[PDB]
Amino acid sequence: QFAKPEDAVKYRQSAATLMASHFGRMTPVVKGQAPYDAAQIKANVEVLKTLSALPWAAFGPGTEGGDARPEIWSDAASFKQKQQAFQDNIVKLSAAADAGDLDKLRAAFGDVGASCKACHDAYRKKK
Amino acid sequence: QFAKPEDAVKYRQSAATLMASHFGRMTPVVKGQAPYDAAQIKANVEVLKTLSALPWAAFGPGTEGGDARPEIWSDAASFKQKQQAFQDNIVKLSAAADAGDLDKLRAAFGDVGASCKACHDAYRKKK
Ligand code: HEC
Ligand code: HEC
Repeated sequence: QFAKPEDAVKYRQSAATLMASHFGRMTPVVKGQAPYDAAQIKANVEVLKTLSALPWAAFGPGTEGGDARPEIWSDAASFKQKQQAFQDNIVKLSAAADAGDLDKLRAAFGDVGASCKACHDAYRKKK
Repeated sequence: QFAKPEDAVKYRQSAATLMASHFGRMTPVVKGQAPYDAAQIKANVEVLKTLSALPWAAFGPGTEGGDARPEIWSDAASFKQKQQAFQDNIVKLSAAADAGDLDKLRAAFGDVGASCKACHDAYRKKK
């Protein structure tokens, strides 16, 4: 869907921006600094689930740019493993949210964050 | 969910970027220049539906910035009417996609595009 590689870069960066907001806005809730409303979090995690499927199709070969490290394309299987494992972690977060289980939510939230970081550490250029 | 107004601006611009990609990527399909696969379009419109609900909460009072025109906040009811009417147009597009009806899809797609433009004309600053 991208006329030029720059369009893929802009897309995946915007998807990431939205993921960071929908993930990060739950930090106060999982810390107990903001109240836990199960329906609110269920709905937010459903947005995050949709968003968290979106970046990967925007790393389609030849879309080097931005802060993607080159290793994404040359090790396609390993990058796919990491995005699939991340989306798996999002499924666990969805299950916790859908159950209204705050303890499971906290644990799942931590695992998701670790998965974001693990991918960035391997595949995102430093600043 | 925004620490500063700049964060709301970045969010709503990124949401718009994704909406433009998910809407605009169907142009060749509605023109017949690309093939029509009903399942593909159904899934894409479901992404667009999720995305098209997201910008509005990121124009929460005092978030002047970016290319929002000031009129968004001082005429809250009129801006709300336009976003709700736009989301209505997205419901029509969803119905067409879910029905697998290409003629209804074309018509709905045009109405959605007109709704995007009508809001920009009133509420987005020129370049
Ligand atoms: C690999 C499987 C990733 C996972 C899992 C997550 N992210 Fe990511 N992210 C990844 C890459 C390769 C890039 C660089 C994209 C580019 O072309 O520049 C990013 C980028 C981000 C950013 C920065 C976006 C920008 O402003 O330019 C953010 C804020 C970000 N990613 C957030 C994020 C979160 C919150 C994640 C888990 C919920 C997450 N990413 C997972 C690769 C991967
Ligand atoms: C009002 C109810 C709007 C509707 C409906 C749509 N858009 Fe919009 N859009 C709106 C505003 C006020 C702004 C400016 C945001 C800011 O703070 O700068 C925008 C912006 C865009 C952009 C530019 C994003 C950027 O790169 O900075 C795009 C590409 C965009 N909008 C696309 C878009 C599409 C495709 C829409 C219908 C499917 C649509 N917008 C509707 C307000 C409104």
